[PDB]
Amino acid sequence: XLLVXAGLVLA
Amino acid sequence: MVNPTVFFDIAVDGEPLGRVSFELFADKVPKTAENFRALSTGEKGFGYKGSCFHRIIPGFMCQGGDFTRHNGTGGKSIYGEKFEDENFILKHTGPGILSMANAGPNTNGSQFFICTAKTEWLDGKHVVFGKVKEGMNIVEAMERFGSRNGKTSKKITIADCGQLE
Repeated sequence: XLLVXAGLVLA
Repeated sequence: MVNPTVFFDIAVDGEPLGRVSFELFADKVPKTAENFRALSTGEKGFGYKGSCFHRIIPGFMCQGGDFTRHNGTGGKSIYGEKFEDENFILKHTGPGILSMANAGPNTNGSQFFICTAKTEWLDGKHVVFGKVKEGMNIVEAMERFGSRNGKTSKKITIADCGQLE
């Protein structure tokens, strides 16, 4: 989807 | 009593694209702004120069700041590996917002993103601390090498950076 993480990126 | 202006010179496979200038809201988020400012001058012995934009999604954002592992898993602050979410006073109101990437509550290091659209679903979760002041056209040119899944077709690099004011 549209998220902004560092390490486990989500859909 | 003036907000710092920092710059990144962007290159695409070693070819210089142009300069993006940023205004950092040190008057609203002093400690997040200071982290970004000091990583842009490289004055602690480490920083953004030579690092890349590892994840770009057209219409959404351009993500960078991983100067240790260059892939989304590294980077650190000037304060230690991570620091707190300072506050969420500012929101992701449109194109040009500069905000911190993280791995959940109170996990800020050095990774950031530049918004290309209003991304109101990130409010309260990611600390907004600056905005593009000049060169939004260079960010628009950067998006063209991104994809729906984040992979870039060209190496987008911060060839130099520093503080203008």
